[PDB]
Amino acid sequence: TSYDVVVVGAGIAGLYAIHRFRSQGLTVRAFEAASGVGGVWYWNRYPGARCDVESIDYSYSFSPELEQEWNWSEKYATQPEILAYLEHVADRFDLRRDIRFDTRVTSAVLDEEGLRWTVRTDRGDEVSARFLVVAAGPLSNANTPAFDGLDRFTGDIVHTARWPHDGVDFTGKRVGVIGTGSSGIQSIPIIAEQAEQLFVFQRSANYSIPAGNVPLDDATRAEQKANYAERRRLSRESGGGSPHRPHPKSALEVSEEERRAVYEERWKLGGVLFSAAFPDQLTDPAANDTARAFWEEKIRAVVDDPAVAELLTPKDHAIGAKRIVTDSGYYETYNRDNVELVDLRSTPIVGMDETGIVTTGAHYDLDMIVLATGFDAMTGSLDKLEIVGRGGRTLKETWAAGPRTYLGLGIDGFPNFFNLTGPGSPSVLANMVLHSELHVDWVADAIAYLDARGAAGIEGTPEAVADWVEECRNRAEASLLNSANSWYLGAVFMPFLGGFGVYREIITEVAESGYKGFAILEG
Ligand SMILES: Cc1cc2nc3c(=O)[nH]c(=O)nc-3n(C[C@H](O)[C@H](O)[C@H](O)COP(=O)(O)OP(=O)(O)OC[C@H]3O[C@@H](n4cnc5c(N)ncnc54)[C@H](O)[C@@H]3O)c2cc1C
Ligand SMILES: NC(=O)c1ccc[n+]([C@@H]2O[C@H](COP(=O)([O-])OP(=O)(O)OC[C@H]3O[C@@H](n4cnc5c(N)ncnc54)[C@H](OP(=O)(O)O)[C@@H]3O)[C@@H](O)[C@H]2O)c1
Repeated sequence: TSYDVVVVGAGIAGLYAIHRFRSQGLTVRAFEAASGVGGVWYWNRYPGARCDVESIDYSYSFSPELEQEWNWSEKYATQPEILAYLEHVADRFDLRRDIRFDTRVTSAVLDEEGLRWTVRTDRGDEVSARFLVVAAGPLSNANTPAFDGLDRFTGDIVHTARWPHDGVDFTGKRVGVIGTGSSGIQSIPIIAEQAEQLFVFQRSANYSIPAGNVPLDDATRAEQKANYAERRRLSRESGGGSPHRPHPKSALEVSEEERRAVYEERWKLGGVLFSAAFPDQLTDPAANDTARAFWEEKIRAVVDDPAVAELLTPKDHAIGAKRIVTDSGYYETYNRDNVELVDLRSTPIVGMDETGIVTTGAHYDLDMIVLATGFDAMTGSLDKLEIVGRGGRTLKETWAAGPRTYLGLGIDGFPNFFNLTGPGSPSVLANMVLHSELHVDWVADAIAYLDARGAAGIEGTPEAVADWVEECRNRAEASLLNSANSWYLGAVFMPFLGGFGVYREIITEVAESGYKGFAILEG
């Protein structure tokens, strides 16, 4: 019942943690609430679900063989593919033996005299760890919205967060979709291809970009695999964790012609990268207007009915303020005779009856309702953990006025505690396989450092967190990601906004310097 590291979660981050700590000779025990490895990719399995970073980038670089040996089937892999891949990773590196599945971590309590963490689960486990590494991910489910009389609907209610493992037939059914986030936009066209009729109930609209999904050319598949090393070097030094430089010059500084060209070129790349076409695109609100504009045009081009195309246009929001969804023929979907878009602003949902949905305006006879839900606060997962630091102070208490960290990897009161890709670090703002690799590596080096010098622990200092808090406030003030209605907010912008490569530089030079900002503890 005692281990060197206790890891929470078995997705991209957790699985790499197990591998990395073990190679260094640490003993690991990992807990996963799910039944299998894969994290978001295991549980989030609705039709059409895929990543929005190129799969060649969005994958592990730690194992040169895996890199060579694994063939991605398309540009943006779907969840069953990414799932197969991670299960392959777990296969290859014998990871499962140190995971306990179906087990939810409930509390973690610091012993201050010993600098150990007693960790407890909902399955009755009680284990002692030198280091607690939480790798619980940035995305947890948003709540299921209370709909009056949902309990009376006689047909089928399918949740995108809990999709049936053996599929759902929409053939011949009248289907209603509530929600138009990634879950919605990704599944809608698939539902639409086989449903009898599809009604899409829209509260607000969000920006999505055509995936432009091509399967990779054989002759390029080996040519990329030869240039992997140089592709990884670029992404690590980059800003988003991908091998992509933004435009040299500013948005408005370059001619109207030369802007429509770059905007078009980045439109091919898709979604995430499109918000990073011009340097000031997520800084200068006039420059962002030019993007909104380029986007609006493309949508009126593809949607037949202006009334509908107007409804599909996100109204009075900044583009890239919330991450752009990547889709496969989503807007096209609305040109079909069997799909209708319903304006929830015009006629809100007042509840459900036996036969379907009730808006103020009409009733909808439906056989099936798909709740296409969204995602809770960046912290999210961690809120459901009970983490008791020094003084018997709780992490929730400590973060009462917003998250406070040093580099994201330090919090005073919480020695030997490491939260993986969350507040204080680039987080969801960079490729997260690479971000997970960076953080695990950093923790691993820190443990090694301690182990060398004969020291008991590492702990963020009061002084260091406040500076980092200040710093995170300052990188953010400029950004159009710093809206009032932005997901990135606590109570406080949560991610570090300065760029991945820069962030990597910082935490690296911190290690090299003997962990300045942290206290080293003897215990
Ligand atoms: C549709 C979609 C597309 C995406 N595309 C991209 C992309 O292209 N690029 C990118 O960088 N990111 C993308 N993301 C973000 C994605 O959330 C992360 O890339 C990925 O989830 C990070 O892996 P992780 O291990 O850090 O966290 P997760 O995959 O979320 O895994 C965390 C695991 O920890 C477990 N856990 C949490 N709390 C507990 C507890 N108390 N006890 C036990 N287990 C627990 C959870 O069960 C989960 O299995 C996408 C997300 C979605 C939903
Ligand atoms: N690669 C990545 O790292 C990645 C990928 C995707 C997303 N993200 C991040 O995660 C966040 C969430 O993503 P998401 O778009 O899936 O979630 P979301 O924005 O909550 O999308 C869910 C949709 O359901 C709707 N909805 C919610 N409650 C409703 C109700 N009662 N009735 C009708 N409709 C309702 C929402 O509109 P209303 O809110 O107007 O009701 C929204 O259109 C984003 O902010 C983004 O920053 C990151």
